[PDB]
Amino acid sequence: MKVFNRPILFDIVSRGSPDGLEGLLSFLLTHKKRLTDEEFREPSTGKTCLPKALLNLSAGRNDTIPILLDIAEKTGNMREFINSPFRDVYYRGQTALHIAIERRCKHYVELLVEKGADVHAQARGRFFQPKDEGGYFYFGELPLSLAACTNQPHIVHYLTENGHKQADLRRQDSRGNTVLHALVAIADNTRENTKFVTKMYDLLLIKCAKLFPDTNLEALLNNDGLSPLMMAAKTGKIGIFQHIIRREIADAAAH
Ligand SMILES: O=P(O)(O)O[C@@H]1[C@H](O)[C@H](O)[C@@H](OP(=O)(O)O)[C@H](OP(=O)(O)O)[C@H]1O
Repeated sequence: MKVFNRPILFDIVSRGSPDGLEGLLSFLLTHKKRLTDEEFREPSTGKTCLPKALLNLSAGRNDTIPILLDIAEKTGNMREFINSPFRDVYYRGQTALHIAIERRCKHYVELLVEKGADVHAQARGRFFQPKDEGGYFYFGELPLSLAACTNQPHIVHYLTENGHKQADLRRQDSRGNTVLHALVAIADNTRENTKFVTKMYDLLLIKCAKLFPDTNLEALLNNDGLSPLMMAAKTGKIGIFQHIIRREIADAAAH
């Protein structure tokens, strides 16, 4: 019947036309193909049509997204489809969830986590000099650390509190950095930055203590052997450094 290939699929998805996907499920089942197959991924990056959809929004929406996820499910492919990684010059291991978070799409984030997105997928930075030139924007690799570092408390709440699959607040990336180290990494000592970073830091610190009363999140060490406080001191992050100190002092005064 209707025939689908990569340029056709990507045309439909980049325009955001749900009607264009009529016939695709039947096509995939009849020809024994999957949306993760090489023929339906961008050769240069590894993107399936899912990242393509998320990068092509109209008023924040692309109605092919729910349809593609359903098609992936019905072809026994849902997990692989959702979590299929891609790369560019800056990161490898990027997933659809990273895109949905970076584009601030709360609804798509929920949809993807509900249908089995890897809440701990790591977008690892790429470098081209012999010592990491830091050409990429570092946010701690993980979806939770991305949400935190981009000032999205609702997504932070969702990712840690949802009933399907929760991001672990204690998680560490490839540098050994927890979300707290990541917040320190992105701190730049400007007023609005210092304001959201300290608020996010405390929200996560308190939430960790509540869930794991035995556990002090700001005690966990990165691979340099540094706590967030000490990383902050070493890297000149004055505003967050000072806030952690006053908070530590206030916390002892409480008891
Ligand atoms: O400074 P705060 O207190 O952290 O407030 C956040 C700020 O307004 C963000 O710009 C916003 O993201 P949007 O631009 O997408 O609205 C976020 O919404 P969120 O919590 O729903 O992620 C707010 O929480």
